[PDB]
Amino acid sequence: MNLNATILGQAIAFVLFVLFCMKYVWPPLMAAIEKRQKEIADGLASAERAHK
Amino acid sequence: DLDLAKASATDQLKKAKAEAQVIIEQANKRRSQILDEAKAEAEQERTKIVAQ
Repeated sequence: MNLNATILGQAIAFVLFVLFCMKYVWPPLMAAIEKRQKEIADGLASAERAHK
Repeated sequence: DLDLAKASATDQLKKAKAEAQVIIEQANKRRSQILDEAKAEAEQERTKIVAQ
């Protein structure tokens, strides 16, 4: 089709959605998941210590 | 489990500690029985030998 100034405009929108997603969306979600996964490991350790 | 392992640890400690003392105390009862018997019959023997 036709190449256009839209190629630069979309490149501003793309970078800024990646920067707000990188700071705000991703670190608080993955801290919250890993904080659950970690506790499951803590429960397993406790079962081992109890038996011993 | 993190609680039954605690409860059993105190349960064995209590029972084992009492029996170890009971054993050694009645070893002293046996010792003093043996000594009392010997200390008595030494004269029961001598009082027979002078009558002889």
